[PDB]
Amino acid sequence: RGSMKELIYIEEPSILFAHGQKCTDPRDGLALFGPLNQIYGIKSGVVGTQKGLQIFKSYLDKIQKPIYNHNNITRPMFPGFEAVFGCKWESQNIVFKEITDEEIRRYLFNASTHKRTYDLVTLFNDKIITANKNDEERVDVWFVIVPEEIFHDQLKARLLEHTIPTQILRESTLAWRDFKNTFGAPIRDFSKIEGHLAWTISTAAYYKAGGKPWKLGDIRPGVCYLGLVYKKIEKSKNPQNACCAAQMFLDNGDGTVFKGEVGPWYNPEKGEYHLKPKEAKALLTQALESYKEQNKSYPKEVFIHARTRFNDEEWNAFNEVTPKNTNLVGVTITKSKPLKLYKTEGAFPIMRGNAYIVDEKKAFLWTLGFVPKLQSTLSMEVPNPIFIEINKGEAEIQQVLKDILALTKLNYNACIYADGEPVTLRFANKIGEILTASTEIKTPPLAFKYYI
Amino acid sequence: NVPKKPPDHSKSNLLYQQIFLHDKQAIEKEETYDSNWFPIISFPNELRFHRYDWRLPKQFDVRTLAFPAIRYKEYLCTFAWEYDFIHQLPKTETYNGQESIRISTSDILSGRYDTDFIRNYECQRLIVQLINKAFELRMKDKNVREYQMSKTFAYWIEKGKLEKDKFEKIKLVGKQKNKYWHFGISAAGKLYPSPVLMVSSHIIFTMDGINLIKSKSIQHSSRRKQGKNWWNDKWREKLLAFIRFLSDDQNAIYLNVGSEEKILISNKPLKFFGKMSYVTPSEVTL
DNA sequence: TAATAGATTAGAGCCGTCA
RNA sequence: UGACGGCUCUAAUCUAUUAG
Ligand SMILES: [Mg+2]
Repeated sequence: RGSMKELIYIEEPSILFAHGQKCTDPRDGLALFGPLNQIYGIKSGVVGTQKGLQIFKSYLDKIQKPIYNHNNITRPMFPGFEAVFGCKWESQNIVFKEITDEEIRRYLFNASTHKRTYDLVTLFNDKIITANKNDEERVDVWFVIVPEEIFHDQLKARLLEHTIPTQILRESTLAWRDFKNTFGAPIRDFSKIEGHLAWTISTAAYYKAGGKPWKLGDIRPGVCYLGLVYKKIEKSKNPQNACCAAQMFLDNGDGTVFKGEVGPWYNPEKGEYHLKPKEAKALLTQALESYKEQNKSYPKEVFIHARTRFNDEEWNAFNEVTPKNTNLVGVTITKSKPLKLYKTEGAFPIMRGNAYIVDEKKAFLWTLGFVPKLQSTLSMEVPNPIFIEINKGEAEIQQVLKDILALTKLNYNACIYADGEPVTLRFANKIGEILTASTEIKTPPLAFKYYI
Repeated sequence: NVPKKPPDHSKSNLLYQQIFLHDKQAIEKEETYDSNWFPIISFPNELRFHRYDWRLPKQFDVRTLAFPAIRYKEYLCTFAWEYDFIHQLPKTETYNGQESIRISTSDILSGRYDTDFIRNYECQRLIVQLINKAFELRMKDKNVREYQMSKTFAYWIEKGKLEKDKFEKIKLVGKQKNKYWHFGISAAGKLYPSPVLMVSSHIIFTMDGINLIKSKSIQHSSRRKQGKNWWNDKWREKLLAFIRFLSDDQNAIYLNVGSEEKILISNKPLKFFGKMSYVTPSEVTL
């Protein structure tokens, strides 16, 4: 035991649902509790083929009825969107919109994809814009259905300019029955995922319709979490092109995203992954003011989260804008470095939440592992811990991992138990992906209902 | 009858925590974990830079050296003696030992040592390079076949050489459908958290166990096939058995770098244990 | 100006749907 | 483009380093 080393344990964070009560499992407690922000009715709109709408409505009237899972212990039941979320979602109320089949034959005829993708998106974007441009009956969220792959940033970026929430739906995910390979098996093989497939789309659709399924129930005041990620795009033929991103959450309401600038850095071939001091400090002042106005309170601590190490001069620019006691911590997470642990006795992998502290700055966090309540491990293989190291700034190490576990529960796209990485970075990946379709696209909305 | 009562969902919290959460939590008893980290129990007492001038050609391939050596500002990074490079290139006999600069391993590892012509971080990198390179020069003598991955150089055991195991019937080689699957490890070592050596687990596929499969799409696709049902014990044993097989002695692994001096890599992985953990033995089939 | 590497990164396919 | 993760396969780049 003398040479034995200790893994500290972080208590599982929890989230509070409607009526003020608090629970740990997001989807399990939600049915018993209800969404944090109830939404009265949801009506959507669909663009695509006639068979798409028939497939779309065939899915909608299916998910309202209770749907179970093959392994109900691993994936709990979904009694229905009307009961779980306390809302009402019909099919005949849904706004129906059509695209002529010959239009698909009109522009899919060209086998070239580089010219087709940008222009085929224009047909998708323009008709939706003409729909909710003067109609009194405004549609909450538009469900785009795609027949075949034969696109995300290309479509979302223009739609982003008009503050319209949309959710893309590949035809396979709703018609995997008929969709079969040469062996007759489904392309996506949705035999077991059924019961959980409805869970993630319903949470997504409810979120896009203005609802907030849950929020962190164990958050101290005065702190804010900011995620910065680096993305390089090949759309620009010029080698000097590498974008960045920045996210805010406010930890109590809808998130906030500010690009600051597209930022054509040096980028000798594709990028360097380092904010220049001019842009870095400019975004931070433009970042804190969002928290200052949202909570009408002076911020105290900001946890800048990234996947890369910060240099020295960028922190000096960072540190020269925060007033008084505002201290910045550089919590850079990395997934590459492996320290795969094995349970000596027994067959299950290391349970999640355990951490290995190598010093006062760096630590190994098992955001993925074995969770007892679900009686299963979310990591199919032996879990890979994420290296968490405090790149800059002085802060308690143990406090950092405590909130990272909490931050991994705030993923509204899917209703998973926890994310492998904190959502302050996972959402940032979806942030920079969308906005890089066109360089001149600006005036970006803060809401996270769209953008994903 | 007539269920008229305030809801008080906080009561439902108690039922939720005692009906479907019966003895299902994270704080029950102690546990011990076997890591993927293999400590380096002994380092060679000396790290030397050699001053081979006009004795090795500038166009010579240093990777062809009998012992792991690295060129560095017309100096040779190796633990081996200055006279262990006779067969690879002659004319090296005109070299005096006192010309070479000798650097102790203890300070170069603890970070104490630092000079003008070399720094700690680059010194740590060179040691990382040397022990990483020493594996290639050792796997030839250990009777295993290699395989180049995207970055690493994985090694596996040829089919039928052993009795499909090393100890306790731990299957290290086998076949699925008409293809053969073979457990393989990787090499990696670094010194910052502690002097230790990393290994990684990959399964290498061959059409019969000898004639490899060049189509990387088949190799990757088959890789996910075999691991989809592997247990945690399966990954633990197939790695422990593989390392134990590669070790030539029950003590540790001898990484020959010098004529007689070498590097000792403990076959027992660095050990971890936690104070409180899970309890669940439930399993039926899949 | 490309080689050798280590360290540190980002995309881009493919696969699995968890005891 | 319901997600997640865990894999291989590429791809920069930044550090000593020798030849330009
Ligand atoms: Mg989504």
